Amino acid sequence: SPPSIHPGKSDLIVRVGDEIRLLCTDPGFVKWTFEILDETNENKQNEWITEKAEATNTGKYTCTNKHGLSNSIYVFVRDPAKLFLVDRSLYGKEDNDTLVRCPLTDPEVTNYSLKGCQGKPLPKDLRFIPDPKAGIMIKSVKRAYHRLCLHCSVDQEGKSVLSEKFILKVRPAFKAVPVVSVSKASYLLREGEEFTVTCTIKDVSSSVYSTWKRENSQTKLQEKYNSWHHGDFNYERQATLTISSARVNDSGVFMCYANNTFGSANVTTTLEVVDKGFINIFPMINTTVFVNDGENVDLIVEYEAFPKPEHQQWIYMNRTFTDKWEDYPKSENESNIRYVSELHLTRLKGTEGGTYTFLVSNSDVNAAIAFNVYVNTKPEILIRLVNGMLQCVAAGFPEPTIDWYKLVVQSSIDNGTVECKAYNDVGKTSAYFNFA
Amino acid sequence: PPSIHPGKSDLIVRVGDEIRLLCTDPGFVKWTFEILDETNENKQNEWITEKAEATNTGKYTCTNKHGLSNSIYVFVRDPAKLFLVDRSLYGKEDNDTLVRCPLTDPEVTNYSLKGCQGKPLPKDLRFIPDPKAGIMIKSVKRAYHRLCLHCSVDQEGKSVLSEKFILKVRPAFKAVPVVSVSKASYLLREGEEFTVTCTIKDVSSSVYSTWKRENSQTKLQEKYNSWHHGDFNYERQATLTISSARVNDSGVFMCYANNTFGSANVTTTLEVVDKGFINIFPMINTTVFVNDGENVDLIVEYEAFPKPEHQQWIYMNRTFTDKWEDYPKSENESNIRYVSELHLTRLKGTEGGTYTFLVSNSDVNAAIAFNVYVNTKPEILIRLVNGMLQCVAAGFPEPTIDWYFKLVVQSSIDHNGTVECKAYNDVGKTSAYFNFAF
Amino acid sequence: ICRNRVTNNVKDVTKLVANLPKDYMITLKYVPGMDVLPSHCWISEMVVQLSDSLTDLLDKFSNISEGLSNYSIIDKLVNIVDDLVECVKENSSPEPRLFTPEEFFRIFNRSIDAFKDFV
Amino acid sequence: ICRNRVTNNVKDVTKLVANLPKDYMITLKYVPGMDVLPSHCWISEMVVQLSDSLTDLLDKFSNISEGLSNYSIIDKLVNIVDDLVECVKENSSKSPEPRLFTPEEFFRIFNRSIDAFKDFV
Ligand SMILES: *[C@@H]1O[C@H](CO)[C@@H](O[C@@H]2O[C@H](CO)[C@@H](O)[C@H](O)[C@H]2NC(C)=O)[C@H](O)[C@H]1NC(C)=O
Ligand SMILES: *[C@@H]1O[C@H](CO)[C@@H](O[C@@H]2O[C@H](CO)[C@@H](O)[C@H](O)[C@H]2NC(C)=O)[C@H](O)[C@H]1NC(C)=O
Ligand SMILES: *[C@@H]1O[C@H](CO)[C@@H](O[C@@H]2O[C@H](CO)[C@@H](O)[C@H](O)[C@H]2NC(C)=O)[C@H](O)[C@H]1NC(C)=O
Ligand SMILES: *[C@@H]1O[C@H](CO)[C@@H](O)[C@H](O)[C@H]1NC(C)=O
Repeated sequence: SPPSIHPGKSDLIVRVGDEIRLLCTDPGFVKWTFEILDETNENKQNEWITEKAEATNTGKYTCTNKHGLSNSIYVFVRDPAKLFLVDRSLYGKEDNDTLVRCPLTDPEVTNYSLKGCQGKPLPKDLRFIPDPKAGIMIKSVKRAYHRLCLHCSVDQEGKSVLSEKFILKVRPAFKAVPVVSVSKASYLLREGEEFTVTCTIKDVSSSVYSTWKRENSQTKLQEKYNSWHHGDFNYERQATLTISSARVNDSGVFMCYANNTFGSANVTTTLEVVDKGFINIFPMINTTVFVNDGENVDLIVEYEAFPKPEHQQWIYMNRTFTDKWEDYPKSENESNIRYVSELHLTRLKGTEGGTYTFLVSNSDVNAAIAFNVYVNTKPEILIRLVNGMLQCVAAGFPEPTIDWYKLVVQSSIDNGTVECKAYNDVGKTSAYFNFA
Repeated sequence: PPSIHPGKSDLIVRVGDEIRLLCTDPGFVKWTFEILDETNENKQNEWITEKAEATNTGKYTCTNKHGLSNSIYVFVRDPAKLFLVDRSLYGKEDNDTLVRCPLTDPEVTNYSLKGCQGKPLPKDLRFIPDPKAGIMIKSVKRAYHRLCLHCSVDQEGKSVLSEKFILKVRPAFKAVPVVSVSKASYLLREGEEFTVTCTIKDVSSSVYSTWKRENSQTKLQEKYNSWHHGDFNYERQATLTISSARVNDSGVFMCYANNTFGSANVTTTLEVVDKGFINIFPMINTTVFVNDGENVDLIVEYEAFPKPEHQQWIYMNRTFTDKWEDYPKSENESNIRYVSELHLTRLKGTEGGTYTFLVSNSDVNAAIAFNVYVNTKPEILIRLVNGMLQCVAAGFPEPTIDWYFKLVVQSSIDHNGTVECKAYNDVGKTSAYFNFAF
Repeated sequence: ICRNRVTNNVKDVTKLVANLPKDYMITLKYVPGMDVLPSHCWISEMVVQLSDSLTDLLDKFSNISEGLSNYSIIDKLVNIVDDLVECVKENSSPEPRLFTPEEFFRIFNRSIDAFKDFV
Repeated sequence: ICRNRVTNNVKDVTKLVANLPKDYMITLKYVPGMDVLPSHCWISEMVVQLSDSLTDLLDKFSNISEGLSNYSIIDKLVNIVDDLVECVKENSSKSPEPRLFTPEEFFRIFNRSIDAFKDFV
């Protein structure tokens, strides 16, 4: 059998100040236990007495015995002074029920209730169940109720009486994954230079876990961390990674990686480390070009270079060229490695052909490329009488061809007239002499 | 002249003792009593008190029928309160000032002045006692500003301290006010809202500042902002506006400030116009000669208000375009001179003709025209009929043909033969050689 | 007159009232009936009393470099309240009593707003 | 462990001290001898008490939008300490007498309490 407690009723009221006297009748007596809230006490006498007053005595009394036997009795000490016993701690996990420790020292009251501070009314959605032995319980605590502040309240003699004051706090359950962003995108460096890259995380909570790791290896690198709380349920972290001095081995994928109890995400970036620097050149047109008098031509180069260009120059026939040319990057992106220059020859006069050359410099390399130029000219023609033979003389790049009816061509001949005519792709011209 | 009992120059009395007097005159009028601010007059020629309080301490004066008078000054020993104090303190820069620390029990020594919270006094505050009242500080100077003081005696070898005093000083003006205006000068089309601001910086709020219409005596409406920027550093801004300008509102406006050291003034000018305008000046003569393959540029300075809103170039009624630059002629804050140039390089012969440049703003549009002749060396030709040799040349100027052996000219001349026509105009030379054989 | 000694720093007073504990206590030697007309009788004594109490409130805080501070705002209030004493005293002790800041500053602003209308 | 829950904001504590009246009074239940004994004894009770006291203090100020009101700073510090409580209650897994402190000292006690985590079993 369990042990018998005298008197055997479930519950007892006692005056503040009155004596409290409880006996447990079992051959197997072992123990007395006393519990309220988190306070706890034990006794090894088989009888429990306390002549003095304390309200705090209120709560639960338990007796236990040899074969395993146990019985309990519950007790009130009615105090007009102390209607509640209280504990100002209050915390809830999102989406679970939560308990407010304001259990009642005298059960003979009604309209046992929960109420909002300073007159302000409680949000409508709360539903809660009371109990005098525990205090009062709030269902399904949800993110609206954060920092909400509370009284629990009772009516005695029609007068309405209030607990000491409570502030509720809620800690969130993750509905969604971390959010991950990286300071700049992809990196290229001349050897033996410091390398520094930053990764940033926005998330609901300070509990989030985040790391840097290098592709194909699990050595965690050294990293340094900084954080801010931008308001409720709003947490931010930044992490920075550094290599003081690059060696070419350092090239490859790097990954910023984040995790919480809902799932995960990353961002990747790639570093290329190069030993030295280069300039590489491509013409937009064939290197040698053919153009008519007063015609117009533009010459173009596209080139890839690192480090950045030091100067471009444009020069002709042991002489300068000046102020008829443009040079600008092929793209505005931070990544930009590629560059173009164009140079105009316009209303080109017929003798100015020859060789046009472009030169470019950077810190490590110099590179030069040349174009050659020949002029389409309409035939230009002239006459010289030699002995008995009459000669017809004409020049143009490319050669003129002649009929009777710079390259130089000559034609020699064996009432009315001698007409001598030459044609080229560029134009035609002619000569006249006559006999009577 | 009056007689007072007892007849010493003071009396010294225990706390609680009844204080007893008669002002002795047939010419009695009153007793007159005061110290610090508090003051009393009473009509009894005896003067009597039930029991001496510290607050009775001070000067008493027997008031009489000539206005002849006599005074006796009275002290009460009272071991709680050696000091009586007025907490208020102010000093005019570089005068002396008096510190309200009169003393109840004139039997103590070493009586002197000391820093708050154990700090030292700055070394220069030469100071003088008079236990009849206070301590005096000479020649207060601006470094003492919001300094903190205690007032102190050695008594029974103990050291005894007043409550705090905190010392605040009014500046006196070394220099004239310093003045700036929001921008120098203005032009407005009629009716626009017009607004200006004037700025003053000085040591005090008591600087005086006004706006006057130039050569007119009457104050206009103005509105104010001011800040204390820390110690001895005060700033004021004043703003003046006309909501809508009639033309007669043109002229000059002045901002003017005065202070006991002197005065400073700054001035700004305004012109209001009934309309916009545009005016144009060429670089070069309207009509211009060039030669084939040479280069020429066409250049205009023009001044305009409001700002230029369309600018366009056309040649032979068609848009010869995109060899031209235009920019404001100056970077000064109110420049309205503008320059544009148009640049022509390796001009070709047939292209001679007519060129026009044109501007509009909202109010007005205006256009100027140029005409150009490119000269050339002559070309030449040969014809014949009726046994005439015909030689024909065209160019600029009219070319000249001599025979030896678009301006247009011709001539003719009537066994084996070679004769020729050899020619130049101003621009150049060419030769035409004939051969006609039996 | 004296309508110019009052620089526009006063707008900061509403900021200052926010940044002080609502239960802190301030001590002022209050003219009885300052809550009733006219202006002119109480205003003369009142500006003196205000200068004293403000001076001691300035003694509490400490100076700080970056962003506004209570110390900074209080200082400029003292400079104004002094100038008005010089103006009134050269143009023209009630019991110590305790106030929370909101009550006190209600008094202060009413006092300033008595100027900009005067004899 | 838990060291990452203390965001860097704590530097603001020096600003906050300067703007509170040097004779305002702040109220704490203070663990006796906590100045003396090794950290791991007192820390558990102390960190609870701080969170309580601070949430009381927060009622006293009023928010403004411009700049750094005291109300802003205090609101953030509460968020730090609560998650330390959870971290200890979940990773480690009697009431003193009430006591009064001037601001400077009180924050000193707080600051040393934070420092105890930068190396803790
Ligand atoms: C995300 O989070 C947890 C930790 O919060 C990861 O747990 C791993 O647990 C083992 C030991 O049991 C550790 O050695 C690992 O370091 C942890 N993993 C990582 C990547 O650090 C868990 O593996 C992660 N993934 C998921 C789905 O929860
Ligand atoms: C970031 O973490 C996960 C797991 O490594 C990767 O998830 C992959 O994403 C792509 C695109 O959605 C899918 O096609 C794959 O099936 C996912 N799983 C795997 C094993 O790749 C994610 O892409 C990761 N990192 C990188 C560099 O992609
Ligand atoms: C307005 O400004 C000018 C320059 O500050 C003042 O012009 C001087 O006036 C005095 C006579 O009053 C002349 O002797 C000076 O030669 C003037 N020039 C300078 C540089 O001092 C003028 O006095 C000012 N007027 C007012 C009313 O303020
Ligand atoms: C300053 O202001 C008033 C008004 O114009 C004038 O009477 C006075 O002469 C000016 N100069 C000085 C030193 O006050």
